[PDB]
Amino acid sequence: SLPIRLLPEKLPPPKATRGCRLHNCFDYSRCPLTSGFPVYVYDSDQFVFGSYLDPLVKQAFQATARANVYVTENADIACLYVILVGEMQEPVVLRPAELEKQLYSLPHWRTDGHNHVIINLSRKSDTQNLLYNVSTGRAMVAQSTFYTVQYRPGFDLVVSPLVHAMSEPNFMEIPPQVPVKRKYLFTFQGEKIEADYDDRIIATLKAVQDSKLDQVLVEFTCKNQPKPSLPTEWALCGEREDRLELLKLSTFALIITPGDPRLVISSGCATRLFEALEVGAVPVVLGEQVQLPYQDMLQWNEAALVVPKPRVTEVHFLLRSLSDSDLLAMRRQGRFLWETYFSTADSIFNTVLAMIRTRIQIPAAPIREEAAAEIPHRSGKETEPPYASPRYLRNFTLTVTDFYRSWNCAPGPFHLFPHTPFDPVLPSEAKFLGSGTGFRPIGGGAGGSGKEFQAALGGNVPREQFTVVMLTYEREEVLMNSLERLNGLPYLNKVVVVWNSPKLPSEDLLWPDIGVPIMVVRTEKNSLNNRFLPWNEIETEAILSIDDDAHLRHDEIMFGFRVWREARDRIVGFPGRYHAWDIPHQSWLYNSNYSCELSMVLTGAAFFHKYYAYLYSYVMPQAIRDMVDEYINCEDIAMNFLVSHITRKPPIKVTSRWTDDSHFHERHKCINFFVKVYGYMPLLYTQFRVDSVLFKTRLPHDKTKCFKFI
Amino acid sequence: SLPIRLLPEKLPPPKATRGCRLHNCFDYSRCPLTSGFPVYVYDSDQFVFGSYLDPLVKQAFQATARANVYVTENADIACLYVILVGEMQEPVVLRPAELEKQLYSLPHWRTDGHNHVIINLSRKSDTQNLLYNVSTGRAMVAQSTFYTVQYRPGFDLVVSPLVHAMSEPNFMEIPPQVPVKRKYLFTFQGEKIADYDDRIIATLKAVQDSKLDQVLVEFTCKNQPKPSLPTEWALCGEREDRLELLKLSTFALIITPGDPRLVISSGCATRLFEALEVGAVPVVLGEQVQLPYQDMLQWNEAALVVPKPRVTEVHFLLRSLSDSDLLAMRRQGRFLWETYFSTADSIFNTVLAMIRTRIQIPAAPIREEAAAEIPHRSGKETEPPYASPRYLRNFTLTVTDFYRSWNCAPGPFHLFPHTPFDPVLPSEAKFLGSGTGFRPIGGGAGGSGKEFQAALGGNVPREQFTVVMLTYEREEVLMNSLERLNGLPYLNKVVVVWNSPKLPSEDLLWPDIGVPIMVVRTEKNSLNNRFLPWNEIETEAILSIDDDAHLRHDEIMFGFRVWREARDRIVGFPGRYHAWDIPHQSWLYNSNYSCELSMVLTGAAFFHKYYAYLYSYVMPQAIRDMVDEYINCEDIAMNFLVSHITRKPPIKVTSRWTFDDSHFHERHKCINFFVKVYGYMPLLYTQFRVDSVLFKTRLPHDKTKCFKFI
Ligand SMILES: *[C@@H]1O[C@H](CO)[C@@H](O[C@@H]2O[C@H](CO)[C@@H](O[C@@H]3O[C@H](CO[C@H]4O[C@H](CO)[C@@H](O)[C@H](O)[C@@H]4O)[C@@H](O)[C@H](O[C@H]4O[C@H](CO)[C@@H](O)[C@H](O)[C@@H]4O)[C@@H]3O)[C@H](O)[C@H]2NC(C)=O)[C@H](O)[C@H]1NC(C)=O
Ligand SMILES: *[C@@H]1O[C@H](CO)[C@@H](O[C@@H]2O[C@H](CO)[C@@H](O[C@@H]3O[C@H](CO[C@H]4O[C@H](CO)[C@@H](O)[C@H](O)[C@@H]4O)[C@@H](O)[C@H](O[C@H]4O[C@H](CO)[C@@H](O)[C@H](O)[C@@H]4O)[C@@H]3O)[C@H](O)[C@H]2NC(C)=O)[C@H](O)[C@H]1NC(C)=O
Ligand SMILES: *[C@@H]1O[C@H](CO)[C@@H](O[C@@H]2O[C@H](CO)[C@@H](O)[C@H](O)[C@H]2NC(C)=O)[C@H](O)[C@H]1NC(C)=O
Ligand SMILES: *[C@@H]1O[C@H](CO)[C@@H](O[C@@H]2O[C@H](CO)[C@@H](O)[C@H](O)[C@H]2NC(C)=O)[C@H](O)[C@H]1NC(C)=O
Ligand SMILES: O=c1ccn([C@@H]2O[C@H](COP(=O)(O)OP(=O)(O)O)[C@@H](O)[C@H]2O)c(=O)[nH]1
Ligand SMILES: O=c1ccn([C@@H]2O[C@H](COP(=O)(O)OP(=O)(O)O)[C@@H](O)[C@H]2O)c(=O)[nH]1
Ligand SMILES: [Mn+2]
Ligand SMILES: [Mn+2]
Repeated sequence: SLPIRLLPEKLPPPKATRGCRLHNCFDYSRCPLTSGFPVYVYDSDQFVFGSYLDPLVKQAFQATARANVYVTENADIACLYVILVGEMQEPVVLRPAELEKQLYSLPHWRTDGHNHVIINLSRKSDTQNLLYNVSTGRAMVAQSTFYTVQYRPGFDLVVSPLVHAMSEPNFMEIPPQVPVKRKYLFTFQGEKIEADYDDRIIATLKAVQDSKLDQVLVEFTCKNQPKPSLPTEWALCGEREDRLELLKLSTFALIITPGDPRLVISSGCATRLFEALEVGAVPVVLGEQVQLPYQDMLQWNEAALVVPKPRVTEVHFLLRSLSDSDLLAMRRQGRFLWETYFSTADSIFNTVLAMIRTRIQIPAAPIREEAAAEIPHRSGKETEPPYASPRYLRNFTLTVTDFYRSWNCAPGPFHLFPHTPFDPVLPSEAKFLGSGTGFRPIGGGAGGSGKEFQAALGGNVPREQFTVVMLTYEREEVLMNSLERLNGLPYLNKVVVVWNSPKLPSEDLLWPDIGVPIMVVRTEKNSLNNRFLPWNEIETEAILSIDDDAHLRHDEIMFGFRVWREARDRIVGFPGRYHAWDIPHQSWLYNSNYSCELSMVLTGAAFFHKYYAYLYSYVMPQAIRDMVDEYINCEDIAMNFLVSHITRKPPIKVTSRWTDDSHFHERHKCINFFVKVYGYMPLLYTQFRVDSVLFKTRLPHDKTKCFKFI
Repeated sequence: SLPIRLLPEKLPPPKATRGCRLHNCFDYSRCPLTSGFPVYVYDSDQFVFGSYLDPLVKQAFQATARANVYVTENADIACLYVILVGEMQEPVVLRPAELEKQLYSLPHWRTDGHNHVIINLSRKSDTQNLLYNVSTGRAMVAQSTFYTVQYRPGFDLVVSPLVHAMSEPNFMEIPPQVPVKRKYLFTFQGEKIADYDDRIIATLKAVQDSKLDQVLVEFTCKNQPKPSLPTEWALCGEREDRLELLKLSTFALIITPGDPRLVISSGCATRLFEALEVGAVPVVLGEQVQLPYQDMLQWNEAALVVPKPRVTEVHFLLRSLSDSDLLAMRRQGRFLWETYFSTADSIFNTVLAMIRTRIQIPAAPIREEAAAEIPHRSGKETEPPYASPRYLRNFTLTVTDFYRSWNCAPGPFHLFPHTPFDPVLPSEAKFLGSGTGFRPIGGGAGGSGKEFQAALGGNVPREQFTVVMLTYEREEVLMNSLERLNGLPYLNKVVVVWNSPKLPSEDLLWPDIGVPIMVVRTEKNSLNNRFLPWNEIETEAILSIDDDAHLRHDEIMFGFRVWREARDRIVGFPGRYHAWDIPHQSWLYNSNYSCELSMVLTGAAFFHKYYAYLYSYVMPQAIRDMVDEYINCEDIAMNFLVSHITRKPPIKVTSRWTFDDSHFHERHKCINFFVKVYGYMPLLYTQFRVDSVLFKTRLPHDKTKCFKFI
């Protein structure tokens, strides 16, 4: 039933509007937990704001809003109303009290603005503060500049400046994250045009430069004129492009907050933060009174040092005491934050929406999937029928309860997945004490040797099946034979066959009958990235990805499946490979030699969770899929990069199995290009493989091996 | 150099005291980052407060403070000054403005109380607000009742009520965590003597009356309610009555006060305390509330916090949580309750650790076990022993890693020399400027068994291990197992824990194995002594080995290499498992040959020294008591500890299994007693073991196996 309705205003004083929070100014009755999060976006061209808006801000905002999955044209169902009011073109023509009157005139303002968010995105000006003397009713405000008297914490949003309006950033112009230490340990550029700690900061930082214990470069005036700025701020110097050239050479970048403690955040402070994260300079913010973009959801200490101004006398020691792996961890998290929430208009709009939505406990929209066109066909000639894995069992838990990881760990909070490899496991007594649906413990829980083992999946999670995904192209005869080797496979739910050839399968084809369905899917084009699309016909969590020419025995498939049920976030597989350091060229090589150390497992024969299919196809960078289609190669390398980036673990190699020239050199090019897209090498090494527990173990007579051969 | 000094008051208005924050009212010059965190505690028996204090509060606080590592009697070096002012015996004699004057009279108040924390711990009263009319200068306040006017976020502290004053809580009266669902879905008991309260009552009654679930909601008390603040839902009965119903509740409702200015109250904090205490997952109606320690704890992992207007959806929401998610919230509530709420020591440690953390100073180093070496005389790769570097992450573990520090076990109170959770460098960093200590196989080209034996490789810099070997009255076998160690690569030293009460014989010739052999004396004979953090252990890696174990050198080297890639786990040879006793609904120790394992016995395993500190000094005493009673089960206890911390099974290396009846049955009793201590069974199952990557693989002639036999 519907949430209780907020009672509206029947004008309100500034004490009242400063007192607004969700618990007294937001109408939850428009927003049932199960009605989605429909968002109404006002067309700013119908209101006075449109013609005063900065043109690039307006254009990038309208294009993002048009493409957004939550936006609805039906104001009657909307939970949230968005009005874009800035930033405005300078000099600001419109007077404050006029800006107020047009806000109170918006079509769905009702009496007070409840459930509206006012968006005001900075791009060229660091001195605008359009809403300062404006009464906003019960609306929330999203902008980059706030004084204390205007910031309502937990209700307003501090957001990032819009830099890449009507453009795309170039991930190739970002310096690599390694080497850790750059030319300068830290730098700062600014100018101030006049408790005052500012004078001890300057004296301490100058003394560090003059000591010549580290290479630093600190400058408290600009070569030319400084950009205008708010009072007591350290104004920016030069153009975006000048400042970046220096920050690209800095291990750390100083950000000295404004001298007036009432300036909670400013356009200028957030710009410096934006620019430092953009190129991997770890921010060092002096002044704990600041509110950084998105601070209610992001743990900023993981990407930035935030330090009271009185500890300036200890900054030099502190920056010298951080290890290389801690410092590189901070750089790697600043890249995640900057890409996900700062870098484009889409990033920013998705962050505003997702912040408001999470604060009111509504799950994200469900990530799309690949609607498949089945190619119907005709077939030729344990004890139960296929069962799908349950879906969407954690809507509230992944949104609210897992708040920290949702927002501070990749891939971020914007999508709802049908399932994930990070679901917590039950303690091992719960299956015997009331939570046993689907559990199949070996030997009823007493365990045993090979007899009992083969009679039950066991493990720490309920039983399930897996889906085979088999890519094929112009190989109609070998396909039918390998499809037949799957007859009798335990726990097989269905086979999905991805038909890449442009010529459909001949009408007169007698596919085998293997006891489970065989769906043949049509592909709008011929790509190796098509094996990782999240086909709606895949109804399990587990995928066994296999080439139409791969020869796995049934016992291998079953041992791999049980390993993966205990390593659900990993690529678990058979073909082990590794990346080799090209010593003279200081670069990477693909290496498939026999080896005692591995770092990739090829997806021509491996288990992985369908979660990574959604990521590979819709969240990972386009430049990587672009390159897979160019070389018709390397999709297995890209998927080991993705999974090892998300998990920071190597893959897992199962059993002792191990199985032209311009193709092989395409794989050195791929490894080195993928490293430029990510900023670093995510692959890691393992010095073991997994076998069954009693592999090659001598046993008494009343005991049996788990498998005959593996 | 010292931090910049805060400029003192030369009386201040209420607008000034309400704006105090660390950035304008704390004097960082008393608190350099590297001078520790010395705390001065005023003796409240010298000031007016002492005779009015509740005597049990006063006695429990003074006891904790006398035993606290940070506390000093030298007020000249102190960074923080602590004064206990409450709670006071009822009816409260002392008038407000008097309490103000004794505060300004404190010996080291100086002019304004800077760097003072005022502590006011509740126990018996739910109506006290001692400091409401009291000017506090620049001092922080730590207490359980705050109105909005008085609460300074980020500066004041919301703490737990002091329930077990001068007592210890009994962990065996805590109902077990499983089964997940208990008799009632939720319960509530209280009486009350925008206004959403009427719809809440109506809604919750309708849920009771629907008989879709078993619930018990009562909006008056059997007898007279405890006194409370206005608009509060007052507590009913005595602590022992409320807990008997909560013990049977899956969820406990907490309905926050009707006046939104009452940010938190003793009565709300008591309901939170009692719910967590017995495993009822709190459901808090009202987001305006500030829960204890909320600046540091992510409460959404332990409680559902829900706007009052969404009461109409609470029933739907409680039914939609999966079993594994509800259990994870119960297990997190227990961690929070025990670490920060349960005793006077918990509370006082938490107040100190909050303020210390907020000013970026690391925790006191955990103690180690000063070894008394027993000098002895000895009989008759190319480098000399190197110890592991220590304390490389003081700032990062305190500030950067804030979330895990506070919200994951073991909590934030100790600084360890090193941990198994240090982040790993991306694999190109060893070649591009961070290569100190790294020994990659084939210099980064890799290879086969030849190169693999020449270099540890891996993802971490090289290091060594220490053998710890327990012995008791087996003088002849000891010398012989010590001699098996001669020649072992990467061995730093051998620490021999001499558990026999009779010293070694003076005429003893110990072997000379090429490294030192330290023989340490034990004050008593305990199996716990193999897990004490002897200050002679100079490495991170420990190879725990009984005096009668035969490990070959290759086994040790492959085990060491697995651990270097699995640093948080027990990595070892002897696999065992816990088996469910189907008729008695309880656990059994089982050592049969098995295809599924859950334990690795520490009689032959690698683990990180970090877990010796935890086993000895943090893990509950009752577990070490039982190990001493039966002289048994130290290996089951350490498997419980490590699987509790990591929620992962151990790792079993190679095919080795090979190595009276009242001993075997003591092990059933340990497993089932430990489950009572923890509240749940932490062990988990694995259906694989590890072997080298080319174990039993058919290799060309230009390639060599990693090891000859494993
Ligand atoms: C099994 O393991 C072996 C041993 O590690 C691998 O052998 C290496 O293969 C790589 C790539 O094929 C070789 O590296 C390349 O060398 C080129 C010049 O090599 C000559 O010189 C060596 C000895 O000095 C001869 O043995 C060889 O026959 C050649 O005559 C460079 O031009 C290459 O650089 C290219 O790519 C990089 C990107 O990283 C660019 O910077 C360059 O401009 C260029 O475009 C590269 O360095 C290496 O020499 C081989 N080692 C040995 C000892 O022979 C096998 O490839 C591996 N097998 C499999 C299947 O993976
Ligand atoms: C290798 O694997 C086997 C098979 O799982 C293990 O055998 C089991 O051993 C356990 C414990 O030793 C046995 O469990 C106990 O059973 C007692 C009654 O058993 C009788 O009945 C069976 C058949 O019904 C006979 O075969 C047996 O010889 C006996 O005559 C119970 O009384 C025990 O309960 C005790 O502990 C619990 C705590 O959980 C308390 O609550 C009780 O009060 C009581 O004090 C217990 O349930 C089990 O019967 C054995 N199974 C079989 C088939 O023999 C081996 O132990 C294992 N070996 C190794 C080395 O691990
Ligand atoms: C969890 O979220 C999913 C996705 O938003 C919900 O699934 C939708 O449920 C409605 C109502 O049954 C259906 O009409 C849609 O077809 C479903 N969408 C999809 C993509 O499956 C699900 O109901 C939510 N679960 C809970 C417990 O709230
Ligand atoms: C990290 O913390 C440790 C533990 O407090 C510091 O170690 C102490 O340092 C002082 C001065 O160097 C010595 O006199 C003590 O003996 C040390 N204690 C121990 C237990 O070794 C260490 O200096 C800190 N490191 C940094 C970089 O701040
Ligand atoms: O243009 C192409 C070429 C290949 N494939 C598929 O890609 C996989 C890998 O190709 P192949 O087995 O020929 O490589 P190999 O593993 O033999 O080196 C197989 O499933 C092919 O059917 C494809 O979909 N399109
Ligand atoms: O009172 C005792 C009994 C045993 N042990 C040690 O405990 C370990 C394991 O004991 P034992 O080998 O006797 O058990 P087993 O492994 O042979 O069953 C050995 O290192 C013993 O020296 C000990 O320190 N004190
Ligand atoms: Mn193939
Ligand atoms: Mn032994």
